[PDB]
This record gives sequence, structure tokens and C-alpha cells, in this order.
Amino acid sequence: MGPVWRKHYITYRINNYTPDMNREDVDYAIRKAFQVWSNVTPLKFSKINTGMADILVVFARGAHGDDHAFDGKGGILAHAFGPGSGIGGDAHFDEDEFWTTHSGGTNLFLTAVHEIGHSLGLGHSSDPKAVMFPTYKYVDINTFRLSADDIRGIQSLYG
Ligand SMILES: C[C@H](NC(=O)[C@H](C)NC(=O)[C@H](Cc1cc(-c2ccc(-c3cccc(Cl)c3)cc2)no1)CP(=O)(O)c1ccc(Br)cc1)C(N)=O
Ligand SMILES: [Ca+2]
Ligand SMILES: [Ca+2]
Ligand SMILES: [Ca+2]
Ligand SMILES: [Zn+2]
Ligand SMILES: [Zn+2]
Repeated sequence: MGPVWRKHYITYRINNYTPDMNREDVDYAIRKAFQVWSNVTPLKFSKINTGMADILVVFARGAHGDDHAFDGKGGILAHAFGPGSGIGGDAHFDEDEFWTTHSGGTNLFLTAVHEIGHSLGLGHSSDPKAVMFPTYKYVDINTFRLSADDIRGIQSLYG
């Protein structure tokens, strides 16, 4: 078992906002992404406007202070650190992507669901239906659902 959060009550804060999207749409996408995971675990997520949060959400480009530089438009879209103090848990989104609420560019919600999975301690799945599959694909946001494998995975960590 890799690292897990030692509590079910987990805080997050959005450090900064991509200019690609309306600020309220970023808030909404991130909120719903956390909700996807809270819906299948005992985890509860609380948004922090100011102060110390377990999970910091950052938009940045290229080399941005963590020895894992982003790569311009395309390729890697985002990355996240597993549960832990400091940078542990934090989710970073490559500002060189074009973030959207829809099928165009890269959908922030779907990407955030995947990254938050990492923030909670999940690794990848080989199931092409799993949100934790390694490569992004757009899927109909309304019909979006975690796969049985995603659920097995996260319930193995928290219950
Ligand atoms: C352009 C696009 N790029 C990608 O997908 C790239 C490769 N992947 C990455 O950018 C990953 C980040 C990433 C993956 C996803 C994703 C995956 C699957 C689905 C999905 C799939 C099927 C069904 C359903 Cl319902 C959903 C949705 C989103 N969203 O973000 C990077 P990472 O966080 O894994 C990472 C970074 C650094 C290290 Br070190 C380790 C891990 C592509 N090639 O398709
Ligand atoms: Ca990139
Ligand atoms: Ca952190
Ligand atoms: Ca951008
Ligand atoms: Zn980073
Ligand atoms: Zn991943």
C-alpha cells in the first residue's frame, strides 16, 4: 500500500486560475471532480479560500519548482503528488494546455478527476474505461461515471 491520507476530512485550495476559463467554471470543475471521489468513499472535501490546505491546485507551465517540468502544449497535461505533507497531495495543471468546460482543448473536470485520484494515492489502471487509465480521452461529461476498477481501487485505500 502506497501513502494514504490519515483522515477522511481533506482540505483543498486553488492557488491560481487558468485564464483559459471563467473563474467560476474552474471552481465548479474542481468541486465536481472532488465530488466524484467523495461519492464512493467516506472522504469529505472542504474548500479553503485562504490558509493551509492538504491539496493545493496549481496551474503552471514548464519548470515550476518541483523537478518535474511540464512540456508545452500536448504530451503531459497535469501531474499530482501522492498523499503526504507539504507538496504531497498537490495537483498541477499545465498552463500550456487550453483548459475547457467541454470537449474542446483539454477538459479540466476529467483531468482533475484523474489527478485527484493520484492526490488520494491511486496509481494507474489498464482498464480503458477507468478514469485512472494513463491517457486522457474526452468522455461525455453528463454520462461520465467511475469504472468498477476505479471504485475497487479507491475503496481499497479508504473505507
Ligand atoms: C494528450 C494526451 N496526453 C495524455 O493523456 C498524457 C500522456 N497523460 C497525462 O497527461 C497524465 C494526466 C491525465 C490523465 C487524464 C485522464 C486519463 C483518463 C481519462 C479517462 C479515460 C477513459 C475513460 C474515462 Cl471515463 C476517463 C480521463 C483523463 N487526465 O490527466 C499524466 P499523469 O498524472 O498520469 C503523470 C505525470 C507525470 C508522471 Br512522472 C507520472 C504520471 C494523450 N496523449 O492522450
Ligand atoms: Ca503539456
Ligand atoms: Ca499538499
Ligand atoms: Ca492555457
Ligand atoms: Zn508540478
Ligand atoms: Zn496519471
